[PDB]
Amino acid sequence: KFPRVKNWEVGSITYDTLSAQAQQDGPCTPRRCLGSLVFPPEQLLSQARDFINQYYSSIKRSGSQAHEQRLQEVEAEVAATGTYQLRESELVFGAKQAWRNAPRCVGRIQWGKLQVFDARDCRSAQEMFTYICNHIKYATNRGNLRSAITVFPQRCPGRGDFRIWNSQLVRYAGYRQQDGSVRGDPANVEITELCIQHGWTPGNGRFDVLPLLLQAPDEPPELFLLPPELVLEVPLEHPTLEWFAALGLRWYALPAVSNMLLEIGGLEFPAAPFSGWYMSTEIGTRNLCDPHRYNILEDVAVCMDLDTRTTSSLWKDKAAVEINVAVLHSYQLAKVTIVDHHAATASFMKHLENEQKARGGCPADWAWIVPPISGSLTPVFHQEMVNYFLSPAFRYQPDPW
Amino acid sequence: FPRVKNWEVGSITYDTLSAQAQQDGPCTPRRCLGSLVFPRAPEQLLSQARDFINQYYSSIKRSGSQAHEQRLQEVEAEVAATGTYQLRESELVFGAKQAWRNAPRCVGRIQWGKLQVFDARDCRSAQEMFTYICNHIKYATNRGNLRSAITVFPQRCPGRGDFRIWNSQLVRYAGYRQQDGSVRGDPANVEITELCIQHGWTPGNGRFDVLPLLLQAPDEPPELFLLPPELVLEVPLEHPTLEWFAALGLRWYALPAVSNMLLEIGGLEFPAAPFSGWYMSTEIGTRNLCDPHRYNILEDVAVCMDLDTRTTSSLWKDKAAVEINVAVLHSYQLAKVTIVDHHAATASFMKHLENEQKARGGCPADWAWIVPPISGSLTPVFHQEMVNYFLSPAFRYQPDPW
Ligand code: HEM
Ligand code: HEM
Ligand SMILES: Cc1cc(N)nc2cc(-c3ccc(CCN)cc3O)c(F)cc12
Ligand SMILES: Cc1cc(N)nc2cc(-c3ccc(CCN)cc3O)c(F)cc12
Ligand SMILES: C[C@H](O)[C@H](O)[C@H]1CNc2nc(N)[nH]c(=O)c2N1
Ligand SMILES: C[C@H](O)[C@H](O)[C@H]1CNc2nc(N)[nH]c(=O)c2N1
Ligand SMILES: [Ca+2]
Ligand SMILES: [Ca+2]
Ligand SMILES: [Cl-]
Ligand SMILES: [Cl-]
Ligand SMILES: [Gd]
Ligand SMILES: [Gd]
Ligand SMILES: [Zn+2]
Repeated sequence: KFPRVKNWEVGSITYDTLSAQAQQDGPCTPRRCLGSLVFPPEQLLSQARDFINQYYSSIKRSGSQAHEQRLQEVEAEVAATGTYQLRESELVFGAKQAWRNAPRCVGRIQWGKLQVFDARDCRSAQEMFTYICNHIKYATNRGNLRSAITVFPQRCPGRGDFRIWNSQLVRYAGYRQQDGSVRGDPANVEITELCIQHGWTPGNGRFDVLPLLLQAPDEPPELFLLPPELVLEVPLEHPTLEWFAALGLRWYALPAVSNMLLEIGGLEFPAAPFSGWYMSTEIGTRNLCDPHRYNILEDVAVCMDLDTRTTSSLWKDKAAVEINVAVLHSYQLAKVTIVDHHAATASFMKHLENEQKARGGCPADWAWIVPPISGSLTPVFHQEMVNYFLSPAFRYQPDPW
Repeated sequence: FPRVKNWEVGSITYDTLSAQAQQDGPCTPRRCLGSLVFPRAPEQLLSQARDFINQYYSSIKRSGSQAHEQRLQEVEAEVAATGTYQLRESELVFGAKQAWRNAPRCVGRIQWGKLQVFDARDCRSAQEMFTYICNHIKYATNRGNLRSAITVFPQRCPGRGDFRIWNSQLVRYAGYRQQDGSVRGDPANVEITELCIQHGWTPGNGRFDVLPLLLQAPDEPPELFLLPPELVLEVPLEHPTLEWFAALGLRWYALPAVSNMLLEIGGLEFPAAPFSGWYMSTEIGTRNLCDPHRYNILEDVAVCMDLDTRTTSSLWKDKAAVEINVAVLHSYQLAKVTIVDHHAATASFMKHLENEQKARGGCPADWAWIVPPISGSLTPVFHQEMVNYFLSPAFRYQPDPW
């Protein structure tokens, strides 16, 4: 009943006893595995009680006095209001745990260090924008990036919700044409029409930072331009390919995801943007080389005078590696925090071992932990993993529209 | 049925075939174990046999025909009289092809219909086994124009031991456990190398010494057979532009011929049925040569390439691994030995998935094994959602026979 988990590079064995605690059901059954799929009243009180028990056991003071006082508080709250309020220390612990529980996050070795910005007193899109801009400024920190989450008001009955319509705080525009192609980021094609629809006058470059479409409960979403000096970008150059700079490639410093829902003890925060720093393959391999993203790999290969006529020259691989080199060099040159996939996966291995001792296991999504280049060159490739859903958790959620 | 999305193009399919999944995998709604390497009698044999016969008669578009009905009754009567049954020759060929077609971890299944099936079911000694295997190797190697083949030795049956090939592949390099705890040759083959010596093989000391075969006939200890060196086609490894690469003295063999899996067809089990195709270059270049627990040559190549191995952010590992994969492809193409790079192999697997969606409404595919070990998202299978499940006929892992 406790899955055996082996590391095939070292031969070491552990058992995931944490998987027993799995809150919610994943997509898999004994008949078929769907691990590779991207998107796989008194209920409130059972989850709330679960979380409080978690919390007090984690500070060692469960069973004891403040524990029961807190439980009867939440009981009375929900009886009075239909919902309840997290203590600020519970929100902090809940945000950290939700990060610590994220199976697809390779950066979780950092989970203890997270700046939680309590925006639960937020009203209006204009205040959200101020919280968000403060977040961006704090997290960017002139390039020495610091992990942060800003928690906007929870969903409540009868009332609408705070939503950030943008998937991330920094998103480059994607424009179609009557030639069908996209200029800019094909991923953001949709939020770009939405920004234009809502009044944004579009740029026409490959790296036009989008406005933020912030939405207050029931209110239409309001367009907000981000101060250029707030949005730190890194122009991309290569240490030895001097023509690489001239490709005009750039990316932004701050990976700040703003469309996921934070769930803590049955409470749901549909707006809680969090940010860390980038792993270099996210930019250099996925964002710039995905066929359905900037898809620049053949451009770079042409500039390297590679033989793109045959797959077997591995021109795709050589071009991809040099784009990742350019990303690493360019971020380092700009003194912007970045981590390469070897360092990050080596740290995740440490995280796995710490979590094995800390709580008997760690939910990890192998397909997402293994980097998108040089998979088996990293130690996570040889690490068996168990994927399960613990709470508190970050969850995907429907789009607001 | 599970909806399955390709994220490169946006296309959506539903895997209705998974609904027919026989045997259970290791996952539950509680927890996914899809990344685990080894996750794992009259009337159940009959449901397995009838389902197989039904598959055979569908494959030739004669379902519900009198030949179909008659064969089912024929199998029924033999199981009732004997507790087992015998495949017809045509069913064995079809069943071996189906087991390949059903292998979720095989990215090379575009080829599944082109399989030479050698019927060795009348084999009776380890010596005849060896002769069948040499024929297999000769046929499949085909002096470097590789041909997919399977030789099927006699099925398991009550009251008689199994035929087994102890080696995990027909061609393996010796792995000599140094007393330091280190290994000279291939660390993956330390156990089988020790069994070879203990069974009378006089070892070598090189890093690419072809192992002898340990062949087990029913109720008989394994017998040692040396492969004729001219049967074992090998490729010296050189790089197209890194001339010092040749000096590393690296080689690999032409023929990937796995010999330790169990073939299951219609509830019958064939514990010895070695099968072979041709290599995808990342198996040699990335896993076999660069796995830290295999030949582990990555640092040495990167040092020789003059890369800064003191910091990971130079991506020296990725650069050295790519050139090693280049060397493998260049060297096999030079030697005129079939090989496919991971880009061609994965593009062809995408075609396979499309063929199989039309043909059977789905395809069992193990994403972690289908995505190549380097450059994963540069290949289209990275962006393809996949459903992993177990169909029969099937190739299955089985215990080591010692
Ligand atoms: C500190 C440096 C961090 C690094 C290097 C890092 C790295 C990564 C990477 C590479 C991914 C895969 C994303 C993709 O492929 O698009 C990911 C996902 C994720 N990260 Fe981290 N991350 C960091 C910080 C954080 C923080 C601060 C949080 C939350 C407070 C967090 C929560 C998550 C979650 C929930 C996911 C998965 C979301 C999903 O299911 O799609 N991470 N991270
Ligand atoms: C013809 C060219 C072929 C290519 C390029 C190819 C490719 C591959 C690759 C790259 C793997 C993963 C191997 C590993 O990571 O160690 C694999 C696994 C596998 N292949 Fe193929 N293959 C071919 C032919 C065949 C044939 C002819 C058969 C059977 C008749 C077959 C059956 C299998 C099976 C059963 C597995 C998975 C075994 C396991 O569960 O570990 N393949 N193949
Ligand atoms: C905190 C954090 C840090 C980082 N360095 N990277 C991150 C990437 C994602 C992420 C972005 C988009 C998607 C869906 C589109 N592929 C899934 C994600 O996990 C994320 F949420 C959070 C990230
Ligand atoms: C027919 C075939 C062709 C090929 N080109 N490659 C193949 C690789 C494996 C294979 C080999 C070893 C292991 C376990 C050791 N990692 C698992 C496998 O799937 C296999 F069975 C069959 C293969
Ligand atoms: C189909 C497949 O699940 C999809 O391409 C996944 C694979 N692994 C991933 N891994 C990471 N880190 N990020 C991703 O977006 C994905 N996408
Ligand atoms: C732990 C993990 O499942 C293991 O390393 C797997 C991952 N994917 C693989 N994929 C292939 N094709 N071959 C392998 O040996 C492996 N190893
Ligand atoms: Ca037009
Ligand atoms: Ca008969
Ligand atoms: Cl990103
Ligand atoms: Cl191999
Ligand atoms: Gd030029
Ligand atoms: Gd040279
Ligand atoms: Zn699963």
